[PDB]
Amino acid sequence: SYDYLFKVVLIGDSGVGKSNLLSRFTRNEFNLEIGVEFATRSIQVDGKTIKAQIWDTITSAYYRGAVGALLVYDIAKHLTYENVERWLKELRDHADSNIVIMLVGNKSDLRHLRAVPTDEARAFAEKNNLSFIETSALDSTNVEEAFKNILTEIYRIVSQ
Amino acid sequence: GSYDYLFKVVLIGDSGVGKSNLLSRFTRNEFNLESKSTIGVEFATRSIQVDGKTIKAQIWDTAGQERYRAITSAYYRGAVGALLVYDIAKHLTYENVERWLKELRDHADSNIVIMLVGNKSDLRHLRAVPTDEARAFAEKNNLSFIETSALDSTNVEEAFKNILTEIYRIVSQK
Amino acid sequence: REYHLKELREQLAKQTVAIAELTEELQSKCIQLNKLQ
Amino acid sequence: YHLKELREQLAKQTVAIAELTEELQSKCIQLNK
Ligand SMILES: Nc1nc2c(ncn2[C@@H]2O[C@H](COP(=O)(O)OP(=O)(O)O)[C@@H](O)[C@H]2O)c(=O)[nH]1
Ligand SMILES: Nc1nc2c(ncn2[C@@H]2O[C@H](COP(=O)(O)OP(=O)(O)O)[C@@H](O)[C@H]2O)c(=O)[nH]1
Repeated sequence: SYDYLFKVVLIGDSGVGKSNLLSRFTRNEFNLEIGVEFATRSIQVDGKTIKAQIWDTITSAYYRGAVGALLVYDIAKHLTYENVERWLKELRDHADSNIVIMLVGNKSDLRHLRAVPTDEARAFAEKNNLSFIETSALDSTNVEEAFKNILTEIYRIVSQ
Repeated sequence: GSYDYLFKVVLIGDSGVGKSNLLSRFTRNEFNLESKSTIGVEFATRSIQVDGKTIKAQIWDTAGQERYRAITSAYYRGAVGALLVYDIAKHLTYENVERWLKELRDHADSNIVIMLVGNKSDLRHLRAVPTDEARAFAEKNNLSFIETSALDSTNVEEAFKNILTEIYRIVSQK
Repeated sequence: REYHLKELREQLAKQTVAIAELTEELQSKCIQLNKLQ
Repeated sequence: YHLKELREQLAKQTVAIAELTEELQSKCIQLNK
């Protein structure tokens, strides 16, 4: 089985693709359509087996033990990005101080309908010590790269 | 604080024998005089000391099984100990012990530690199941045996500490 | 009305399965840890 | 009626899952030594 087990939570406004980011990473599925659930996926990092349980959508229990967080917005819906500030505060208030956070701009496949400039998003991320990457759960772009990125940053940290 | 071992122990038997109260008496020192509220079945924890090692017990009530029948396997999964509970003043609950035992054989590990428990010893003036007969049954089926009273809090601590110790002694001899 | 109750139980059931799987793994971890230090 | 009890129980179980995860996560880190 696994060597490590990391809890990673997905936060962000409804409809940004959190559920689809989870389904594509854990079972390579995308759809077009509650309570609290999670799914697991194992990857290799430094010869070690890292099992990630990714959580989607009690607020204190949700963040409890979370070592990673993907703050997700919609690059075609600027409203979802304006609310990133609110989600970040919920993280800072209800989670660990050493949690690894990545700002994820989903639906990169809608570049022609982009409402959030990537330079502006990265500027926000860099100032707030957040990782940043644009993804597309639809056509599977940077999804593996996103999760593998955050799971590696977490791993290197706990390797102390 | 933390612990040195986590052991899962399940409570098994007919409804009304006192499973919920054995659990509440051991984990919280609380007792309910009335009939328990049946919902999504639950569990509770308590830490005791065995040979210096802190042993945390995750104790389950398995009543709602066969109402959440699809997940019956979840109740028995990882269970290293089992309390087979009956009512000493209700012989019917004692007959059904052989039934719950076959249930245990199928759903649980072949080498799970089983203790036969006669609860409501405080109702000894209405004893329907003689101790000698019950103890002999436990001997015939290789079961540990104790009589308890969740109400009077008699042998409750001992019952759990016995099975947890026995479990620990087994995994430590590995 | 009735659909909420049935939907809840399914969620309750699935979380219970999750708990049992975690506990079993946690049991095994503690045992093999005590076999060391 | 008895649906509010189910909501609280789902909440309690999530907390339990979180605690279990946390401890597993901690134990694994200790195991690599
Ligand atoms: N074009 C595009 N649509 C997406 C992407 N990810 C999710 N969606 C769509 O967004 C809608 C809602 O996404 P959902 O999974 O419910 O996000 P959540 O509510 O935040 O968890 C779905 O109909 C998806 O088809 C993506 O990468 N590209
Ligand atoms: N006199 C007496 N009554 C008990 C004892 N343990 C439980 N009861 C009562 O038996 C009834 C049913 O017990 P319960 O805990 O619900 O059994 P369960 O359905 O198997 O979990 C309750 O009214 C309890 O108060 C005991 O040790 N002595």
